[PDB]
Amino acid sequence: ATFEIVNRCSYTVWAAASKGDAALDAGGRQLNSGESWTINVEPGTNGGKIWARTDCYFDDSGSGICKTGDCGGLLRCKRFGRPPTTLAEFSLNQYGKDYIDISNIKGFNVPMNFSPTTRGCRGVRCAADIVGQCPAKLKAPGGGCNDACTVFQTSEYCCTTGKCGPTEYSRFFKRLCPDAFSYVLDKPTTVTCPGSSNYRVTFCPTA
Repeated sequence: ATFEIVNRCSYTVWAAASKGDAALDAGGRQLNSGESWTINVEPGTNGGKIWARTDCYFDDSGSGICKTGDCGGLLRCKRFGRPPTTLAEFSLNQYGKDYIDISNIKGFNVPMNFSPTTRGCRGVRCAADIVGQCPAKLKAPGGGCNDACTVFQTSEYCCTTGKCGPTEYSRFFKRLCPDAFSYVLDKPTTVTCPGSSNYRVTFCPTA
């Protein structure tokens, strides 16, 4: 499966691709406005995540800081980015099928469009201006909009035992972005796609 990552945002983003334990292809690249970054994700990839890191600085070695989505300080990510981050989550080749979705479970930082380039399935979009309408407590001082579990650390927001339900802060992400996951046990908006499909992740699709 080939993923094309496009930065349509006016500002520079540092795209990142990782499955938590290892990197996906390069695992991270600076994306100027309008730049497209093509990566090859190995088939059978389970639980891969693509997100955008904003306001990043890096030395020649590749170690630096990001205001949102920093993955241990490295340009090329080996683990998942730190909240808040809009997440494009995909599981490839799962019994002859592919599974994609966009998640606000870890907050929000950049509007995202996750669409398949090949025929078969529909794409997901979370392009609502969540940061502007972000509630006061969920506001991350370094940009973006945090989730509830990151801010408050309670069994209800975090769904530790998988018995939680919707809250104030989950319904906020749900009302702005209906097509994305607001919390762990949210009704699945995951789109099923033909196996071995190709995708495109776009930051700021509407603008």
